[PDB]
Amino acid sequence: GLFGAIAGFIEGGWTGMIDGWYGYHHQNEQGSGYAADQKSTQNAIDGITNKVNSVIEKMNTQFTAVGKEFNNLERRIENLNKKVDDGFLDIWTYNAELLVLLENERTLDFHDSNVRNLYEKVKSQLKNNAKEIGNGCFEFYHKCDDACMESVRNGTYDYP
Amino acid sequence: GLFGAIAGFIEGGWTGMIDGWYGYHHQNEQGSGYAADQKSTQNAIDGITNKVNSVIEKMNTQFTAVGKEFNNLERRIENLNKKVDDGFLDIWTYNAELLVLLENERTLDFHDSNVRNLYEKVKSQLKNNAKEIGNGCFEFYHKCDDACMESVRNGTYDYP
Amino acid sequence: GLFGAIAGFIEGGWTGMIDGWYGYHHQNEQGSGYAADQKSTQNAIDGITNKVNSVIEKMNTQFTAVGKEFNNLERRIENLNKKVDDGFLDIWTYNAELLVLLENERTLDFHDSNVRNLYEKVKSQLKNNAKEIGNGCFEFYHKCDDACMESVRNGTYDYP
Amino acid sequence: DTICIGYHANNSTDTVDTVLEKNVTVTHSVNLLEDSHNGKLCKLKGIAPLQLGKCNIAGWLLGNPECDLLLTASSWSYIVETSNSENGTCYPGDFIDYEELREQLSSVSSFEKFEIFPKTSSWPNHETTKGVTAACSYAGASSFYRNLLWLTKKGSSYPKLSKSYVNNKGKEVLVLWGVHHPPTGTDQQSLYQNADAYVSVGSSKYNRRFTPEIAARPKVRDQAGRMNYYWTLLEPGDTITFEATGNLIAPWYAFALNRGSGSGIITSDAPVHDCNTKCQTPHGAINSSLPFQNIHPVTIGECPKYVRSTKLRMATGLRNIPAR
Amino acid sequence: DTICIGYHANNSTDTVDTVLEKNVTVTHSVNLLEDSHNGKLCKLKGIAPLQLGKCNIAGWLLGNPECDLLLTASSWSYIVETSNSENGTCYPGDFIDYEELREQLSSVSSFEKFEIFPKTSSWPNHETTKGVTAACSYAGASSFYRNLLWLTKKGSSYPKLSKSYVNNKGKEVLVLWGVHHPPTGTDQQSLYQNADAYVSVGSSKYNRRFTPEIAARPKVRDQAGRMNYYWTLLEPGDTITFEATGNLIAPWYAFALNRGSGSGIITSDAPVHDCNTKCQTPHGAINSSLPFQNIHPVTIGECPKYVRSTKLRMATGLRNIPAR
Amino acid sequence: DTICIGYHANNSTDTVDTVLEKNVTVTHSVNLLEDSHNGKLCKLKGIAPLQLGKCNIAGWLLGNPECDLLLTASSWSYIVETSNSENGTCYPGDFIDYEELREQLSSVSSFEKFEIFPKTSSWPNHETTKGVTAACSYAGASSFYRNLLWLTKKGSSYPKLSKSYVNNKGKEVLVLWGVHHPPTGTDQQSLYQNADAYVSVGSSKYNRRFTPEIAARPKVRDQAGRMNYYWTLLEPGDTITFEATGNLIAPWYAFALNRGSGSGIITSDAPVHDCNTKCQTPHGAINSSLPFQNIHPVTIGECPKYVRSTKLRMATGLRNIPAR
Ligand SMILES: CC(=O)N[C@@H]1[C@@H](O)[C@H](O)[C@@H](CO)O[C@@H]1O
Ligand SMILES: CC(=O)N[C@@H]1[C@@H](O)[C@H](O)[C@@H](CO)O[C@@H]1O
Ligand SMILES: CC(=O)N[C@@H]1[C@@H](O)[C@H](O)[C@@H](CO)O[C@@H]1O
Ligand SMILES: CC(=O)N[C@@H]1[C@@H](O)[C@H](O)[C@@H](CO)O[C@@H]1O
Ligand SMILES: CC(=O)N[C@@H]1[C@@H](O)[C@H](O)[C@@H](CO)O[C@@H]1O
Ligand SMILES: CC(=O)N[C@@H]1[C@@H](O)[C@H](O)[C@@H](CO)O[C@@H]1O
Ligand SMILES: CC(=O)N[C@@H]1[C@@H](O)[C@H](O)[C@@H](CO)O[C@@H]1O
Ligand SMILES: CC(=O)N[C@@H]1[C@@H](O)[C@H](O)[C@@H](CO)O[C@@H]1O
Ligand SMILES: CC(=O)N[C@@H]1[C@@H](O)[C@H](O)[C@@H](CO)O[C@@H]1O
Ligand SMILES: CC(=O)N[C@@H]1[C@@H](O)[C@H](O)[C@@H](CO)O[C@H]1O
Ligand SMILES: CC(=O)N[C@@H]1[C@@H](O)[C@H](O)[C@@H](CO)O[C@H]1O
Repeated sequence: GLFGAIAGFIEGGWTGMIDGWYGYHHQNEQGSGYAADQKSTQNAIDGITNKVNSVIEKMNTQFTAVGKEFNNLERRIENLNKKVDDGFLDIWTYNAELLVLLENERTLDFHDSNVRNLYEKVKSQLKNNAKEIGNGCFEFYHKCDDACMESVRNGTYDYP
Repeated sequence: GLFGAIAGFIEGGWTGMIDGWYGYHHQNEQGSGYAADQKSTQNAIDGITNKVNSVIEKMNTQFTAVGKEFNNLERRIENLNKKVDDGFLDIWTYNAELLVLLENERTLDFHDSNVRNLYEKVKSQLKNNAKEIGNGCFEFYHKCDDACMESVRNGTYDYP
Repeated sequence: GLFGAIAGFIEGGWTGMIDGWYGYHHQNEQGSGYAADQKSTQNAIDGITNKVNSVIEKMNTQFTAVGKEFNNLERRIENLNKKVDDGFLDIWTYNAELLVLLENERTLDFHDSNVRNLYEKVKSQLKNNAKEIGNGCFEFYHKCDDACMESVRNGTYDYP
Repeated sequence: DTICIGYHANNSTDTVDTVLEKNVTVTHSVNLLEDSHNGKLCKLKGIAPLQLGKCNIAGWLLGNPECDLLLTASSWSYIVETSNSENGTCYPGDFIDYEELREQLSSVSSFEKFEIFPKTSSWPNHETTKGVTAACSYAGASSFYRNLLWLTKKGSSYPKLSKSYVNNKGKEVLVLWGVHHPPTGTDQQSLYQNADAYVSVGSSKYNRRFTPEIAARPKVRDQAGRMNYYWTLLEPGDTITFEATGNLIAPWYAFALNRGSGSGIITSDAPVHDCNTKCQTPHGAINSSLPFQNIHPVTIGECPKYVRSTKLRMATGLRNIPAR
Repeated sequence: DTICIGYHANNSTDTVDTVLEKNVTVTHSVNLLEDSHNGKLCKLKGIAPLQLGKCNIAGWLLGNPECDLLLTASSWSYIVETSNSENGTCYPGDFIDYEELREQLSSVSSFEKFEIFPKTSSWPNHETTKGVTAACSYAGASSFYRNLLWLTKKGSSYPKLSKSYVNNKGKEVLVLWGVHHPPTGTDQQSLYQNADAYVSVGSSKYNRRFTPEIAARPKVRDQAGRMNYYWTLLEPGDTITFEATGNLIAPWYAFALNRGSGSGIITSDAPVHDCNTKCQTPHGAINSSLPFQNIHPVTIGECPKYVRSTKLRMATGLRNIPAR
Repeated sequence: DTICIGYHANNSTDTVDTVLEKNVTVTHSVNLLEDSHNGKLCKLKGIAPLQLGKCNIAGWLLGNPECDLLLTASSWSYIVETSNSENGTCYPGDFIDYEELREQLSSVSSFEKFEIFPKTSSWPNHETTKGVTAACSYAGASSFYRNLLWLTKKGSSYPKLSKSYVNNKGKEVLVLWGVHHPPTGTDQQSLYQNADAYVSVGSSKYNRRFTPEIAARPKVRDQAGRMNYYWTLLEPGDTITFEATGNLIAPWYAFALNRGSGSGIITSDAPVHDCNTKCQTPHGAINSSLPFQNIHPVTIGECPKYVRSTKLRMATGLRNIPAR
């Protein structure tokens, strides 16, 4: 991962969480659970959606295109027409395949960055009130409840 | 922001600072103010400038290009010529529009990265002598003067 | 550096280390030395190799392509053929030059990211048992031997 | 008490490629490549295509005997030839600028067939009937094209004919005609009398004169003789004027053309059905909103961009790590 | 005491687009798309263009009556036709390989007009004057082309003429001529006498022979007769040789051509002015250093790349967040 | 005790470019641009090319005297003309559809030359010998093409000849022939007798008739006369049939063609050697596995993509910072 988060310091994904792409776990007395962050997940969605629409836009749809015929004394011209058709075909194929290849790389890194950014958005909130363990989990010092967990997965919290 | 800085952990910009793109604030007894970092700002400028020149280079200027005429028995040839002209036109338009779209994304992220890098260049200097608050501001412990602020926005400082 | 590591907070490279691209130094009683990290270096290699092969794949090799001849009354057709040949040539040249330019930028940043990620993979292991100095070096508190250094450049270590 | 930051994941098995790594499984993705089709030749905007079946453009327009089915047609969305469209020029010869005629037809959406020179009316002094051959037989007997008339001497009396037509249709008129080239000087006699006759067509932009080139040529469909076919588009107002003294296969029926765009000629052996589509190809009709397709470069309507790719999948979700 | 790290920002309202988001306001940016122009046909490198106004390439070169203004021209930067450039071939007929002639002219920057075959000198035994028609009238009376001479029988005496010319100019010589086709055999008599005459032009690379094709054709500008125009480029040293016995509209004036590059023919109704530019288009002249333009695909000089884009703005500064 | 994290570095001096910065030194990189070559015209898949040297396609096929070396050739990998390939049509005239013939030859890998119409056998009643000119001299004396036969009247007795040939080779047969055009009516007499003769070639798809066009034309190689050359590909089974009464330069030798792909004609003055390659260009042979080359756009075999670039270096290693 270009950003070290996904398949990185956060080893794997939660087949459990199904509200979005990025979220929180939480293990308070009252019980456990999973909760996706709308803020994050919605932005990623809007972006990706915009990307896919932009890629389809640049590719104008093709209109009528039928062949042409040539007599046995129009060989040069016949081949010129052949050269043109094949040439354009090579280029479009190249453009289409490459754009996808390049943009795929960019998309995966986008997510990696998004995940890493959320982590450090939480980490800067807690600070002392908890300690960094592993797999991007924090361990509370002042043991907080469900009413508190909601101030974390919200940005409110407050307690330097 | 791919790097979480701009429009990220540093919520907004300073309509005040007008010496460059990236700089420092500073609030010492002697008074406040704004000061852009030449080091940073000049590099970003050199890069961006180089980018814009490179994009314009790949687009060779167009020389004379006039139409051609065909009689009422040269329809196939007339359309072949038409197919060629339109084909090249589609491709260039696609290339131009896409390069700009893709490079714009890259430019905005460049700045975001530049900002984030400056922050951590300062943060590693101070360390204990100040504490991280919010919006990328540090609060001094050993309260320093204007003569000291200039060792910060310089890289000198020194005081583990 | 987009990731602030190479030619960044780690000022320069080790002309010494010759086992890979990324590695460790280490200065234990028993003596000094250099050691590249296979894990890192091998992945970067596999990626870069895959990239270069992918770029060469999209460029199908050119087969037979000879000129054509036209009599002094086939000028329009002669120029149409001329326009086609030059047109395709401009595009391929543009595509080739641009792909390399853009991918080069991406490669250098890849390495920068790789280096930065290794640093923070080590930093999260040590923690208290050592302190961050400069140029990405850590100074041990519990002074460890060669048998221990191998638990660092391995990920084992263990000692919160 | 703890809290963890993580990312979605699932059972998805879809894979995409990247410049750095191949076959990476992701949580979500979209396909951009259309590769499925109808398998049938459909209608475009309500109108159905025009099958020529055993006939080709030449047969159809000229009126070859076997192409009587087509006689009633007047409008289509696109013309269709097949692997056995060999019924055209039944009497050996040449069709001058045939390819250019086809190119013209590609922008014609409909026409009005009309007897320009009535068989029994425009030809006194000259004998209409008895202008048939075995080369273009019908039911077993000999015959000829339904749009062209073979004028032969009326009792060793082939006077100098001169007929004309004025284009009063507000459209373009397609006029077709031919010129015969008998094998032996003897036949020239028995057909148009005059040993050295000539044919001369002319209008405002058209002007050309023909002369019989009698000779000895191999037999084609039991014929050592030949016949060249010609055509031209008569403009609105202009007048075309034939003037011959023998050998003139005369214009009997002509067409007033309606220029439409986005039409064309295609070769396909796919079945025609009562199906409507927005995109047709020789392999069948396509119904997709995807940006590309790898079905066929030949297209009619509004289709995806043809491409040689086998796979085009774009990632949307993230790297899928189940780690179950 | 504190210190903060931040980034510039301002009142800028310029917006750019990205693959992930549209309409993002930035602090600084540059436009790469030129869309403004002169509105006038200017000079390129000092030299001005050549207006044909009511005339077309055919008229100009042939010498049609109405195109006397052009008679004095010798050099230009580019040729200009308009929406009413219909004064060319005044006497009905065909201009063989006309399009190819235009293509040739596109690489000609200047020439020297010269009477190749002096009217009163090169034509004894044959009568020069009295070769005019109403089709090409002037001031009200009948007339003819200023570069071509209509030779008619000198008192029922049309001997076999044979004139020649040697290219001693060090350049290429453009030779134009015609061939007349009277409507009735009667007229052939009254014009060149000999019932069956012929015309034969020839040089080193050129060789062709013409024969009158008398017939009946509709009236065009009150004419049932026709006249075909021809041309060829005579190489340095070679010799062209006409030999006719009637029907030869003879070469009176020819041109020695100067090949220049980057010139061409364009169609525009934009006013010509005393303005100099480096890039001209049918809509007007352009003066930019931007890489692209969406004004017109037709170009003369050194211009930006034509493109269909509406907007091409490239960010340079950063995301502009005033947060005032 | 300490430990540091760092990255490789070395003495490498290779530099690459990026969009943000130029000339950056990296530790490792690869060149993608091939710019070196053989300097010689080599063999492709064992077979060697066919040099025409002082001859051109016309000379070779027609059998021009000076091109006797080529007489023995039958197979090649690609045809080669040079800067002095001017030995072709020795007797002035025209080679109808010459360019199209060359295009045809570009897909011919080998053929079988065979006397289609034996000089002493197929021509009684007509005189074979004495059909030579100074225009096509040899050793000093006058001569003619080795594949074409010049038939002249056998003692003021030029009967109407009619010869035919059937294509029984299973391949395509290339038939070449000519038509003479004497300068003065007097010569027509002395050569083929009959004042007004004619030539008529014909087959299944071919049909054309020629007539002498006697006149006065400048001297070329001391000749005011002309000679037009013709050709056509006779299909398997079909029959070609000549029928003339004078002026027919007859077919003596023909070729059965073998269609191969990926061959072609090129112009080069590079030396031919006993060298084998997979990629040949007019400048020399190339041997690379790189994706691009900037040597020459003309190619034969399997080569890199031609491009105008001067440099194409792709980084693999990282920014090289020795900091020694
Ligand atoms: C996004 C939202 O609904 N905000 C509130 C937040 O202000 C509050 O602190 C928290 C706990 O009571 O509940 C909700 O999360
Ligand atoms: C990757 C590897 O070599 N693993 C070993 C580990 O199993 C062992 O505990 C340690 C010390 O014995 O050395 C290495 O870290
Ligand atoms: C009238 C005409 O030309 N139609 C021919 C027919 O004569 C022939 O038997 C058949 C088989 O090739 O092809 C076409 O149907
Ligand atoms: C129906 C008719 O006229 N017979 C011919 C036949 O002789 C020929 O073999 C076949 C293929 O060319 O076409 C037609 O079927
Ligand atoms: C639209 C707006 O905010 N007005 C000001 C303008 O008055 C001033 O000249 C410029 C630079 O000083 O900044 C802004 O454009
Ligand atoms: C400055 C400009 O280009 N105007 C657009 C406006 O047309 C559009 O509706 C809006 C949201 O898409 O963004 C911008 O305000
Ligand atoms: C000299 C000549 O060719 N005459 C015509 C003139 O009669 C006509 O009115 C004009 C435009 O219609 O074109 C030409 O000038
Ligand atoms: C003119 C040009 O191409 N610039 C560079 C130059 O800056 C650099 O110092 C040199 C060595 O790397 O290579 C090129 O000369
Ligand atoms: C047989 C023939 O065509 N003779 C000419 C010869 O006179 C001339 O010198 C040479 C090069 O110009 O070309 C041909 O060999
Ligand atoms: C009178 C004459 O000269 N003939 C036409 C005339 O029909 C037309 O009205 C005029 C003005 O456009 O142009 C001329 O060519
Ligand atoms: C063609 C035009 O009007 N463009 C002007 C040019 O005339 C002038 O010489 C130049 C000097 O700065 O500035 C350009 O913008």
